[PDB]
Amino acid sequence: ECCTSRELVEFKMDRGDCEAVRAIENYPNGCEVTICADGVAQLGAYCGQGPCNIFGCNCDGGCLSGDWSQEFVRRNQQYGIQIIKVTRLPFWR
Repeated sequence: ECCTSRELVEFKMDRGDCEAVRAIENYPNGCEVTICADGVAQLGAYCGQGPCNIFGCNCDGGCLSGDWSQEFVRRNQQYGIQIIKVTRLPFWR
C-alpha cells in the first residue's frame, strides 16, 4: 500500500507553543501541522515508518500507524491541544 495519506491540523494550545509539538505558527489562527497516522508531524516525503518507493508506496515497515488527529491530541496531553480544523489528504479523489 501507499503511505500518501496525511492530515493537515489547525489547533490552539492551552500550554506550550506551536514549536513544542513540531507545528508552525499560524497566528492569529493558532498553529498548523501536517501529521501521519501516529499523530506526529510528518518527517519524510511520505508517512512510511522508513523510506518509500518512487510513488510513496511499499515503504520500509509499511506506514506509520495510529489514530491520526486523535493521537496528536493524546500524545500531547501536557499541552492541551484544542482542535479547530482537520483536513484529510489526499483531499480529492
